[PDB]
Amino acid sequence: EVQLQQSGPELVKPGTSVKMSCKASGYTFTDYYMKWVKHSHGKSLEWIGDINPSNGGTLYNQKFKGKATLTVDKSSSTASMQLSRLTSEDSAVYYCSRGDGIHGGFAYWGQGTTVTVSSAKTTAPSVYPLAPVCGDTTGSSVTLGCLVKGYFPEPVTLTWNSGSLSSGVHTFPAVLQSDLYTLSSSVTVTSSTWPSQSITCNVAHPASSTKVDKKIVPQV
Amino acid sequence: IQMAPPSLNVTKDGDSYSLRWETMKMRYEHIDHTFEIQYRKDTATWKDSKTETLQNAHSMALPALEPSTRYWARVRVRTSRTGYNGIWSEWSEARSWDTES
Amino acid sequence: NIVLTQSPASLAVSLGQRATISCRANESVYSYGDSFMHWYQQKPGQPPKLLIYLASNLASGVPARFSGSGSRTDFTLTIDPVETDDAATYYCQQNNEDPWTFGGGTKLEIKRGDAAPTVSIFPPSSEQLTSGGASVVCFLNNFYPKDANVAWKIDGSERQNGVLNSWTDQDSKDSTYSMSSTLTLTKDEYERHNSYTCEATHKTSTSPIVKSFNR
Ligand SMILES: *[C@@H]1O[C@H](CO)[C@@H](O)[C@H](O)[C@H]1NC(C)=O
Repeated sequence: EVQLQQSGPELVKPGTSVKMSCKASGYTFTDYYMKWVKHSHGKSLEWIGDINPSNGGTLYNQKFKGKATLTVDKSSSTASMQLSRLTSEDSAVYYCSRGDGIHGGFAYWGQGTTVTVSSAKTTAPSVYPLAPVCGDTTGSSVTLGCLVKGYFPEPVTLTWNSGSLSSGVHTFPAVLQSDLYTLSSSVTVTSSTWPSQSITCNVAHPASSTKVDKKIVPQV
Repeated sequence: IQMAPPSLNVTKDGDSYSLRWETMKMRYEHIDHTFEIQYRKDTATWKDSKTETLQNAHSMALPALEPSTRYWARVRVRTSRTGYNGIWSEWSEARSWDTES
Repeated sequence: NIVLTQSPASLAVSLGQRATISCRANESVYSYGDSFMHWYQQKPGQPPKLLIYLASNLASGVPARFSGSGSRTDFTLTIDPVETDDAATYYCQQNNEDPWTFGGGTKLEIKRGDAAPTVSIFPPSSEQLTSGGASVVCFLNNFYPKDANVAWKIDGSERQNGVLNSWTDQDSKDSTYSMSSTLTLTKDEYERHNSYTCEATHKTSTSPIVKSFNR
């Protein structure tokens, strides 16, 4: 299995520059090119440039010439890319991919990095348990919720019971309101199990270096 | 389309020489760059000299050489993939040097 | 600069049926014997994965449902029969002459039997409240088609202000959609009333699915 571990999420103020990375493994690092791609929000992909990890060779898309610089470090098999003169429009997801040469393309992809360019301030989220109210329809399966609001930037990792419980969950896309994000998540279990066994909601905001757990308890 | 003549230069270390060269654009990953390398002595001529080929490389160590002498060298490239080849480029400009006595 | 064009931008094909997507290039992509056109599947939240390489080759791991063919400028990615796992956006990317490029994408949505929304209602929590905040959430899960319409009723009177709902991407198993509508109020505005009702209108029934609560 080929592995492309990319760096974590970034919030950057306009005019400055980020420097994400991407550690490879599962094949000889120097045997293939590392290609980068800008997956802007809700759109198609954009090639940025490739690099021959062997001799540091480099080739760029011109639309990104002078903005992005591709680097490599063999000893630690990591390919890093730098973006300067950052601006609102640079906000997007950036992937590192590995090439093949038998077809010349993006054979293996990393999960991607989310860079947010904005002067808004990081803001810890607020997790509010959402429990059922007295009497539900004809319960068999009951649905619970967990509301995460007023946070910034993105993203926010939200799991159910350390993720052990993951079937019947529905984390919705976050909406931005007055430079503050909001999102919800509904898990649905069976009544036989709740409040039988506990059901904790695990929220996480890398940016604000925060993590919270809310055990869902029935209203009084 | 045909590539531009690569750029040659000669470097020394102690007394072991080496030919180094680069092209205009970096090769695509799904395409090899085949290089023809040849070097001789002011005395002989190109025609009468062996041209050893290489692929996707930018350098070549040189065998021991006769002290106190003036050599020459040129390179040229072609774009190849799955056996199909490209137009051999014009020879690199002849670079020469004078072996240390 | 070879400019790829994917047709159609989106299409709704029924389970078990057939799906073909076309990608036409400004100029040719063939040379050195091969056509440097590759396809890709990208699932929401998921990076792209290599589907077909060098025009007709299936990537290690792709299902026998996936097939690709085309030559100089016109290419067609065919999925037959269409599955749920296949609900994603598809891309073609040319690699003949840099700059490498991708198409605009084609998002297909698996078609299937209709499904009614499962409405759930949640009042503002004691936590949010303790800080002048009052948000009511209403979940509408696992429905199809994706045209579910909501409307909120506070003690009878309708409500348009402060309603912000989100839609999720078509599920990869039941092909059902889901959305959450969240109405936010001032803690005062909230304690000034009694019954909070959330109602959903779906092709499922001309009869609105209503769910409400009393403090
Ligand atoms: C179509 O591709 C060409 C090369 O064939 C490129 O010059 C052109 O910009 C593209 N079309 C338009 C309207 O730009």
